Amino acid sequence: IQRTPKIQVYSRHPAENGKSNFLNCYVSGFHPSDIEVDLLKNGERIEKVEHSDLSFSKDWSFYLLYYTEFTPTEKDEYACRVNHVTLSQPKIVKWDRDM
Amino acid sequence: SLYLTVATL
Amino acid sequence: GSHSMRYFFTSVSRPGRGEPRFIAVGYVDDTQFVRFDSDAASQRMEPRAPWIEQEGPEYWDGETRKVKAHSQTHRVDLGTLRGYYNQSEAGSHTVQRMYGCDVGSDWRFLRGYHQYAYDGKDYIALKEDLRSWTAADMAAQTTKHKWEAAHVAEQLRAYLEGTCVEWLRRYLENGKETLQRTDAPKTHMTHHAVSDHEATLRCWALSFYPAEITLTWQRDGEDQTQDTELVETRPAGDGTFQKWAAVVVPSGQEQRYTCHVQHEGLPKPLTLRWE
Repeated sequence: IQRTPKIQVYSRHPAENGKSNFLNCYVSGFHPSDIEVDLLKNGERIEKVEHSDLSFSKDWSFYLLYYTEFTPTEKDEYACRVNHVTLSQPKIVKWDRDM
Repeated sequence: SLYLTVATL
Repeated sequence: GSHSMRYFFTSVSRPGRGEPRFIAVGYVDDTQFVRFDSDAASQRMEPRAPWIEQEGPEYWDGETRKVKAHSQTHRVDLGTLRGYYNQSEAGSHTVQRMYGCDVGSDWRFLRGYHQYAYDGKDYIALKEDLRSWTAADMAAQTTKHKWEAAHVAEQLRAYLEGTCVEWLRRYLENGKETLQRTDAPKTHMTHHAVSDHEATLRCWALSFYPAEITLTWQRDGEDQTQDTELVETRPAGDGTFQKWAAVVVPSGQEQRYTCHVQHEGLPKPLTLRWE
């Protein structure tokens, strides 16, 4: 079977302009495991992005954490772009400091 | 520590 | 408190060319300590936590040898399963396996497990009594008959009740500084006006360990689920976890609401109320 990914975009520490942090995109509940996840900065893909080793939950659905060190500002926009077999088109979730 | 032998399906 | 050790294995066939992609990870409670990726250059089991680096060369050579043997079994399985389900050789399929053991608060064997899935659905699993099998369909039934005749359950039970528990205790001791320490959630509440008459209260739980936790909203001392939202627990990336729960309330009535946080790192549950 196939399962669509749930997506969460958030920072490891409280967002503070000018202060170094980590931007995370947590994708879970999906199947199969092949997935494409990119972190974006003002629409552009970030090169220095890493991810945790593939693992899965009790129900067998997979989860992965993609992250990159970044420094939030008042203007710069951040988002996570996810593409999966279950998706007609790439899904984009914008980063919200309060979530 | 991983299990030693692995039986096939 | 109780503890566990678990190993997760995923194999994805690649009909276009070459062998299946194989990825294995080992965990003690919510802490990953090892991994193996067929796509990586080392072709060896690798450490993912400081406390396991203590293990000597014989450990890593043995674990590497065994994990490679696992990938080969999975490779074979993907082929065997393709036939059982009479599937084309052109499509990509997935086999997953998970096994491990739990030790109770008395640090003695509590339970063991060994389950298998094909394309994201239960295939076959060792029952709790570690003596019988649960087969999801007739493909899994044939496997069950074969493993019963080969007495696979007996061999596994020996590992799960012995070796598995013994090494879990060894790891717990070696990495006690973190593995036997609970990180209580750091909590706070935020306020966001969504309109002239409505506001959102968000209750935060940050940097906690283990991941297990419960966040609940109450209105005048009574649990409330209506107009609330709780996100799934997520990894912070530094070994700890995060979670939050929000509720929409009438501006000016924020004081009627309380957020309750339960976590094993807390002697008693915490109660937060907006300023």
